[PDB]
Amino acid sequence: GSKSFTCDQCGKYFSQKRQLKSHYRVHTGHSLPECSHCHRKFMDVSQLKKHLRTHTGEKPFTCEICGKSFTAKSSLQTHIRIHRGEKPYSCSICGKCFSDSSAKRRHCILHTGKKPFSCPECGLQFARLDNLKAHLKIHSKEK
DNA sequence: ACGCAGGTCCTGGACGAATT
DNA sequence: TAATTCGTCCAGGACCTGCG
Ligand SMILES: [Zn+2]
Ligand SMILES: [Zn+2]
Ligand SMILES: [Zn+2]
Ligand SMILES: [Zn+2]
Ligand SMILES: [Zn+2]
Repeated sequence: GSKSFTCDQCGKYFSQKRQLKSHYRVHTGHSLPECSHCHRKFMDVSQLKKHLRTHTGEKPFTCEICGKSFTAKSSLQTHIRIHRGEKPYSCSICGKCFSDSSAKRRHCILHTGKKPFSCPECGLQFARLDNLKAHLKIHSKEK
């Protein structure tokens, strides 16, 4: 089971050169599954079929409680926790709990105090990019 | 006023599982 | 078994919203 072919990008081992070339597509994108609409590339054909719904607006995962539909089954699973009051994600620092995992991750950054987004007009610094974008509307409306 | 931050759901890379 | 395809988790983000 010796493997002598290595990828110079991630270091993974392969027994045949043909296996290394097939893997190397993950770094170059060459010959990866390509969407016929936008020509962006994905790691396998299943991820491509998933992305295909972004062009059709199909939402095949419907909540049986409220009737709303979602593009991904994981999104429906996260949404169902709202109905059930299930908040398994908690900030270890202050104890605030969330049903949404990204809401928890986003909140925990506030304990660091980092504000890496600075308004190019007035210099006001924000912890989040979406709040900086909304702040810049104030300058556009001022003009 | 508007800065703050939580609510919500879309997007796709990661990676083991299932299928071919 | 190896290659391919699938299911799923997860990270990141956009848009929305009311509070102080
Ligand atoms: Zn590699
Ligand atoms: Zn596309
Ligand atoms: Zn619902
Ligand atoms: Zn906290
Ligand atoms: Zn500004």
